[PDB]
Amino acid sequence: CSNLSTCVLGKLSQELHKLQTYLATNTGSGTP
Repeated sequence: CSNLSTCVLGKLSQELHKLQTYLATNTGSGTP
């Protein structure tokens, strides 16, 4: 990672990806 800010932005991207995965999983299998 280039700096502390981009390292945090990378981690936040992975946290955002986790919530997106949760939404997709819950709609595709977690509820139906």
